[PDB]
Amino acid sequence: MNIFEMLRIDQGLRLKIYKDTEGYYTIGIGHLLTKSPSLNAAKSELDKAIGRTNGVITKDEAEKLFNQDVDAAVRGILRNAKLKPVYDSLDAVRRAALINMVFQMGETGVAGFTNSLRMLQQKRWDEAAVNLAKSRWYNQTPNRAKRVITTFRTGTWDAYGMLDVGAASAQSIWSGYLEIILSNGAMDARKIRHQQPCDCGTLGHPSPEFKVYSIVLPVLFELAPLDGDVPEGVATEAELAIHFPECESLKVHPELHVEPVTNDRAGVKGRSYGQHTVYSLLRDARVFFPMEWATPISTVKSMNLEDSMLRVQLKAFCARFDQLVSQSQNHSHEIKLVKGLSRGDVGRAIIDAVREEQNRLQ
Amino acid sequence: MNIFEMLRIDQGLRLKIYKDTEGYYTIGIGHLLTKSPSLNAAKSELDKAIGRNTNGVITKDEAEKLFNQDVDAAVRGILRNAKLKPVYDSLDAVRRAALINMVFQMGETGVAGFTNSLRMLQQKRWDEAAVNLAKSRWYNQTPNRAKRVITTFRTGTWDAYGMLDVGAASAQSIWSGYLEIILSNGAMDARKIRHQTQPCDCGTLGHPSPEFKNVYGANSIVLPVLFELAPLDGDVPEGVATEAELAIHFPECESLKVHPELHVEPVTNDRAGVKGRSYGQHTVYSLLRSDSDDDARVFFPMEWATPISTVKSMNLEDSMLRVQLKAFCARFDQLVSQSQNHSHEIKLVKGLSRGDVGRAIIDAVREEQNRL
Ligand SMILES: Nc1nc(=O)c2ncn([C@@H]3O[C@@H]4COP(=O)(O)O[C@H]5[C@@H](O)[C@H](n6cnc7c(N)ncnc76)O[C@@H]5COP(=O)(O)O[C@@H]3[C@@H]4O)c2[nH]1
Repeated sequence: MNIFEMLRIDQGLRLKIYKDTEGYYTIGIGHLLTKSPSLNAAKSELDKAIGRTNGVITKDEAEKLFNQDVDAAVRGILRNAKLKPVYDSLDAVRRAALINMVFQMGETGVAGFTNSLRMLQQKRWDEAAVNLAKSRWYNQTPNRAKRVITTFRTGTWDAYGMLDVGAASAQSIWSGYLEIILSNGAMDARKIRHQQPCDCGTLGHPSPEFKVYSIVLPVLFELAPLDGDVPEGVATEAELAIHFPECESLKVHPELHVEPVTNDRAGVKGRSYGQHTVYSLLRDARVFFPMEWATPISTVKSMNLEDSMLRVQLKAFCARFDQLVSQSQNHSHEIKLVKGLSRGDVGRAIIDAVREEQNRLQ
Repeated sequence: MNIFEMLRIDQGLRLKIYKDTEGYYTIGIGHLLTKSPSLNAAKSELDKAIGRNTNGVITKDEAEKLFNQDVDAAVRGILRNAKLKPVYDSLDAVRRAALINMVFQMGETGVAGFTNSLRMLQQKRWDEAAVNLAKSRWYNQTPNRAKRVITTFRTGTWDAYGMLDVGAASAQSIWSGYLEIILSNGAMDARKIRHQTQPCDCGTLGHPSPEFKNVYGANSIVLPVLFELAPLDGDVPEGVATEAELAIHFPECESLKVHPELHVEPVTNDRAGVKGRSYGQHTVYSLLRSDSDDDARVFFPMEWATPISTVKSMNLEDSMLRVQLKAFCARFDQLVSQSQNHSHEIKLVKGLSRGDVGRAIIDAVREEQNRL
């Protein structure tokens, strides 16, 4: 990964205007806008900052805004006599770890770590990591401090997972659900149903009678917002924009669904698995596909984890989910995980995801 | 907890006679019966220990009676040992169990080898001793058990034997993702009983209709409680039990019967972009009603807690799975108990093994009859 992923995990990312801890309007990864109590005043600074917003900005814009902050923070480091020698000595990864401290505490704050910085400069990682864990910075935010400290000691991104909650949930959804339905048959073999009776065909080849409504995609889209912002329930067309931001032509078809897979498990006869609602996008001909949200994400959110820990586990969830997908045999391109930093980012990620699945078939 | 749960996690517990690493017949928590290769000799030796006709199958309270007999004998040998008596006497109750844990694993002569580590414990240098113990071969050979025993020495608490544990995530999984969803429709007693091939005015769990009592008995009673079975070793049966296979699924659950034709109505809900996902259609089980010694029965809905089966598929080390599943029951009971309107609608049946669950089910169902 990179320094951007590091701070999104440790600090978080917001693509809507929010009030920070002291109440001042901020965007992206902790980018201060104004000390004015006028929501419009901050928006005016935001509009000129990107040159476009209505208070909402995109992912690659927030990463463009982040790099502007990164260079300015590095600029101040070179202007600070206590932080210049250590930065010059550090390697690429450990430079990001020091930059994280400046983003959290300010250049004046990081300069206070006189003893800890000298141990880093003399490449005494174990010695420095023990001293950093004794500070007030560690006591205030130990989850973030542990990962930044672990980054200094080892120089790797390893802190950012066999017994992780996120990887266990990715293991939970694959073995306890997706593997069951995939064992039944192929995705193109899965029958399409109307809530009417229709011989509506299958996902791979929709029947000519179905073509009332065009192509249908035999791909299960599993949506994973990396901030855990999953909408509850299923959206009606009125609420569709609330559930799925920035999906231009998206529509929801409650009356159509993919047939569920019946299983016997844990003392339950005919447990229903993998019943999907069919959604469409503009291809006025449209593209129908079955998609659903990654349901462990909603449950892990209910555990009330610390915000950075929730982002850490969801990051492990997607990392292992893709790995299990890569090792999948005889089920090539049937499961696609749509990853987004926020719920809105998923909406834009859905559009390209469906386009790339069309191109492989067409 | 206590020393019994500590060793039950670290070593495991068996209620059937088994051969240990060296081939000797054993019961409970590493309790040697005989060095004879004759299974009958071991069964007779077990009978003399318990004062019963066991045939090799033992209960929890019997295995804990045998465990404390090993504990006292192990403490006695320690007090007879000049290298271990000063350190044992200085330690507190919890840290004493940790020292007893090492004796159970490697023997008094083995534990006596830790000359440097034991002296740090005697003069209360916890952090220093925990670092020195982690340098031994005992740590490299058995790292999961050594880590928990070392943490017990360092902190003097049972915290190592079960905040974001894998077991608690699965316990949150079943509560937030299933049980809470089903209960959001209404109370458990309001849930209707359904027949497979017919329409039956069968009533609800809280109020069984007169037609239901016509088919299954005029003294039949139905409990509006969902019994969630939790085997603490992860032994969950595959699939659903048939009438013939009932004994395999539920060992030593006396008079148990299964009614495939009866089921609790499923709850349809909207989740994760799914319209009307079907939830909680349960199989109805019955037991003979000890209330009135008759043929009248007690009907209840029962199923296994399937995250236990899911957690097993992650291929954890035996002791690590026991730690996580114990955390699962701790978080599952905590979530159920703290509910403000669903406290006695869900009852979690905990057992040390699958056989232990079979006897635990009866106690659970009898306990619900008296409450209602
Ligand atoms: N999109 C989707 N469609 C499904 O049909 C489905 N079924 C399961 N899952 C998810 O895969 C994983 C399988 O784990 P498990 O079954 O052990 O725990 C489940 C199980 O203990 C219980 N549960 C939920 N739904 C059912 C059900 N229909 N039958 C029996 N038990 C259920 O509650 C737990 C959490 O369910 P979800 O939190 O919604 O997510 C599960 C889970 O993350 C599904 N995901």
